[PDB]
Amino acid sequence: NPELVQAVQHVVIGPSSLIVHFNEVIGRGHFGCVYHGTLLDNDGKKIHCAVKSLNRITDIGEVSQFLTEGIIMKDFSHPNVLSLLGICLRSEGSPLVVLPYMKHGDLRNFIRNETHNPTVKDLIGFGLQVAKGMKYLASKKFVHRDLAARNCMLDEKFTVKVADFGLARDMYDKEYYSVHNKTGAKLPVKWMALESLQTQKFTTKSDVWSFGVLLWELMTRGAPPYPDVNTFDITVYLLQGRRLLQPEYCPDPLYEVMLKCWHPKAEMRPSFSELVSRISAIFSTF
Ligand SMILES: Cc1ccc(Cl)c2c1NC(=O)/C2=N\NC(=O)[C@@H](C)c1ccc(O)cc1
Repeated sequence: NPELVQAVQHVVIGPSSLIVHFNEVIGRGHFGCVYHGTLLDNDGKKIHCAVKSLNRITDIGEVSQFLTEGIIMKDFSHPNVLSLLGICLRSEGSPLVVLPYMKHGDLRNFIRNETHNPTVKDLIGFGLQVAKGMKYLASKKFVHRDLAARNCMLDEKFTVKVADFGLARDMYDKEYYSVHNKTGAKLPVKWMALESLQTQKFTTKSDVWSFGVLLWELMTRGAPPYPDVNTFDITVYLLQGRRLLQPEYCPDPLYEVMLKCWHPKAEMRPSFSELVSRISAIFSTF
């Protein structure tokens, strides 16, 4: 599709401007791995970046669909949303997606790291950053569909970026994706809103549900949600009105925010704008 080529054409990176270190794997996805790279800017300067391979996507129809769904991220710009540096097209291999290097890695491993020992205040602050990132995406009518602590990254300044979307979308920790759902594909069922598990539909309001789970992850420092609930049972567990329990170090007002995020009626759940307001107030009491 020439319209797609055109869009891709806006962000193309020449092969001679990119050095990929294929022996330095940052992470592994289903479409390909992420590698350390260096991008040479027009000024000739060296920029450390992350290079996402899509080489496991060999079918031209699949490559086209993936690029089509993801290319819009080139129009996004917000401090709490992962940006796209560009796309390297080549004679052999699927396109390479080039992104800013995130020096501190994914949020979940960061808070699980026992030497870090983030405080309640630190954790709420990260959650606030995610809420602002999602408020921006939501304002662009963009539904993430896989929001979770594992899928947010931290840059050198400890700014949290919502990642794993658009051209950067993949499954980066397979342990938390199950085919026990209506679509039969690997999905993050324990982050999914009840109505998404039932109807297979995703909206900004189901992103709000996932954000609620992400908040729970933050306050438990990266504990796995519903560890004693089988993937077979997650739908009925929720239908019964049951929810994740309040974390020991989660303040009562923040747990109320979580519960609001998991209201059975999607329209009754807060917007991300509301969430930024409420969480900001809570944060500032610290
Ligand atoms: C749990 C986990 C393990 C490994 C990897 Cl690679 C990732 C996650 N979770 C992610 O979201 C993710 N990667 N997500 C991304 O957007 C990719 C494109 C990316 C990776 C490293 C960068 O410095 C910059 C961007």
